[PDB]
Amino acid sequence: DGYRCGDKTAIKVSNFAYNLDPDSFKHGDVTQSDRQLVKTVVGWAVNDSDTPQ
Amino acid sequence: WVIMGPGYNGEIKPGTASNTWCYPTNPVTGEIPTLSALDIPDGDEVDVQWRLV
Repeated sequence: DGYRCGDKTAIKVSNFAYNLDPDSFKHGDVTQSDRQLVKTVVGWAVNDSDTPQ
Repeated sequence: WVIMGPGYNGEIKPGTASNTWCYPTNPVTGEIPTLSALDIPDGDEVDVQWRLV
């Protein structure tokens, strides 16, 4: 019953998404990967018969 | 048919009453009547404006 009863207001939502970055975040437990070599170097240090260290 | 007022949300329903709406079934002057005329004397354009005003 009532004036214009029926077709009453309704709720609508749009643009409903947001990739917000509020700065605070957590660091869980970590794990270490396998060690591997990068550039390396070898060599010789040599003097002579009479060349004090 | 019977016209209901504001208290009934303005609806019009079948039935009879005792307050009948009627209409004189005669054509009426549905326009603004004959625009007789206006005699303005000759003069400079702005002088004419003054006389009208």
